[PDB]
Amino acid sequence: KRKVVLAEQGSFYIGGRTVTGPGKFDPSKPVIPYSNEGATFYINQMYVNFQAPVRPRGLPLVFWHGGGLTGHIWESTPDGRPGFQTLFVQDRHTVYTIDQPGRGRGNIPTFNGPFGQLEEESIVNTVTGNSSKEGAWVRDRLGPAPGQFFENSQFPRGYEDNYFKEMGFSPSISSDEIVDAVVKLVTHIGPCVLVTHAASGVLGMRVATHAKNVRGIVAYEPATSIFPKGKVPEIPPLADKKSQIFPPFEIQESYFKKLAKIPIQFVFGDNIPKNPKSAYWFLDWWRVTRYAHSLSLEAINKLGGQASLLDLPTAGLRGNTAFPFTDRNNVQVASLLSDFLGKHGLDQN
Amino acid sequence: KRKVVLAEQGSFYIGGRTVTGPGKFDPSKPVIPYSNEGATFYINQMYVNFQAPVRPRGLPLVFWHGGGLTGHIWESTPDGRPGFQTLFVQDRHTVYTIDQPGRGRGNIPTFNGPFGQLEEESIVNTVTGNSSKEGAWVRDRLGPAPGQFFENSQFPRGYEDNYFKEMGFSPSISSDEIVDAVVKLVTHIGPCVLVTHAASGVLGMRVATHAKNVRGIVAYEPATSIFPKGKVPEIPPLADKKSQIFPPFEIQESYFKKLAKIPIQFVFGDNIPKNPKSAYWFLDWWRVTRYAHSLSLEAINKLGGQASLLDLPTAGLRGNTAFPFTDRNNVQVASLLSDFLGKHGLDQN
Ligand SMILES: COC(=O)c1ccccc1CS(=O)(=O)NC(=O)Nc1nc(OC)cc(OC)n1
Ligand SMILES: COC(=O)c1ccccc1CS(=O)(=O)NC(=O)Nc1nc(OC)cc(OC)n1
Repeated sequence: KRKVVLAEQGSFYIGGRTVTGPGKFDPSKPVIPYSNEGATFYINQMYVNFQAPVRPRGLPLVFWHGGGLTGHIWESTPDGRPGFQTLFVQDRHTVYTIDQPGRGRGNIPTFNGPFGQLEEESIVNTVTGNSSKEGAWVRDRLGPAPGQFFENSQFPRGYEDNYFKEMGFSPSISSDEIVDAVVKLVTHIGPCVLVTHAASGVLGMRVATHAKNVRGIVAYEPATSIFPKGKVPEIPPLADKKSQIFPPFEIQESYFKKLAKIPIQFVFGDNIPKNPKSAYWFLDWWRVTRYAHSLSLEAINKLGGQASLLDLPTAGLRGNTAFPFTDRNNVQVASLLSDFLGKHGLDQN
Repeated sequence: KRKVVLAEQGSFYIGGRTVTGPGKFDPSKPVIPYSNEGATFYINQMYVNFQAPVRPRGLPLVFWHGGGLTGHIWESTPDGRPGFQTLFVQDRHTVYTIDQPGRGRGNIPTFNGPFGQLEEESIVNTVTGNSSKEGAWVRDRLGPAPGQFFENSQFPRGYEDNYFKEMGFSPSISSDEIVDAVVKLVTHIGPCVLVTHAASGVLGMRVATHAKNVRGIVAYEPATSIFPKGKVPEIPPLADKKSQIFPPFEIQESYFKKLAKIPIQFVFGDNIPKNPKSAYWFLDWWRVTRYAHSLSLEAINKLGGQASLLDLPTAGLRGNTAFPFTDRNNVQVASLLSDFLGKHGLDQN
């Protein structure tokens, strides 16, 4: 179950740009304390890990963590069971896992001065935002309130601390530059499949419209829907009659139609309510967000696409959280990903 | 050369604490934008990756990156050659690599507000520091000035972008909390060997004084010297007759004497001058820092220890930078680490 045979493995940095401070660098002057004087800084580069099996079969997979996460979530579950990285190397795919710009081993662009500030220029905001444990508990649908689990939950109970410890803030790097890094990676890899999650869902869709090497997308519980510009459907507010879901991302129709040329699957876990739930904001948020994604997939299909929505309970998997790939049944979730890859020949050479 | 067979691999979080915001969390209220209200935040936890060979022998190795770095530097070289992780799994050791608190996949403690501030409390400083490409070039002795290489250089020339992209800032987490996280990892692992680098040199020495499971230390180009409290020898200023090296860390002699109970090796690369070099600040800095370390090792040996200094040129390896384990001859550098492990019985069951 745990053994892994790698023809090769490693990591590298890709993407990003440079910014420079004022003045010149004099090697005779004290280098420490570090100074912006004469400085070149590499910023917004992304970290990439790869593991290649012996005799790979089919396209490499690029696993793209959700918001505030890192490639760790594809390596192991919080209770230490194998993650999708191991599972799909065993399934004979070369596997890439990334830490996007601003997360984990990706760059956090800060310098000598207030966070994110290079002299008078603000590269990212000094004021940060970050979810609490409580916010993440309900966002991920462990249960309706912090410390409470749904009866059917597939969460690895007892490993809560390990789970929340993987989560953190993201600096205000432009989403354009995050997409740019992954487009450059896709150019480097060749034909591949993007496997996204939550906040990276919309980013992966954007990458596909810029990179024909993306031959398929599987998105686990994507957080932001995408529509052709000017063509966002009517989407209701939340049950509290004042909140809304994340504003849908709009792209030019000519780019949106590129999503119709590849197989795309959105995967949702359990315990998303069918009816308005004003008492549980993030449960109600998921209800309307999943609805919006269903309309997004229909728009892709009306343009000739191959887009589908997989509710895991309809496949007989009950209780999954918003991280199905680290839940107790993640081997069965991986089986369904293998099925999708096989259906579209993405597991053949 | 690149093939690797793993009995198991994965990653996990360990260490850290929690801090809390005021008030109570209400799941019916909008969870986004994120708020400190009723918040629990997990801070200062550390990321740990492991790869175990089939039929391990000897003690697991814990590779601990230098300042502003991550476990990446043990995975691959900037030009994509295998790092010590792969080399020592092939050498049949279980290999742990860490991203320490504040670096990479370790936690960066920040919240909703100015960087590092939780309401009125400063958890880490809002003002950051970070080396430039230019400062790192001379710090790591690629050459005497940015753009220049020493004649004998083992640096992977042409891969400067990859190399400097792996580097970044560290928030002002207390070193005590970084040491604490690794003490907990060492407690979890059992008897093990610490392999440190630059900034983690002094931190690994401290870990060993709190953790009898550390059975050996190899430190690559450590940045801060350590002495018993009140017994810091006279150390000269730098050639500019105004700068000093890093203030030596002082610990109680009852803890310092624990360093005499295990084999300890400091490894230095090439192009550290023998004579004062006022034109090249960081070259002179290394001259005096290496001298201070030589006095540190002597103090350990005067307490009955087995502490040695290995200059790679004396072993016939020329041109190494301050990252010998990612230089072009890093296989030969690894051979010398294997020799150390073998001599001291750390490669035996
Ligand atoms: C696993 O975590 C996620 O990636 C996730 C999952 C479910 C719902 C939302 C998210 C992303 S987040 O919770 O981190 N959102 C966030 O920080 N604020 C925020 N607010 C917006 O409203 C205008 C728009 C926006 O676009 C990404 N992000
Ligand atoms: C690979 O990089 C390193 O770890 C390294 C290598 C050689 C020299 C120094 C370092 C650490 S650092 O350069 O990042 N130092 C730093 O930010 N300032 C700073 N100043 C101090 O005394 C004034 C004390 C102090 O050690 C805790 N660090």
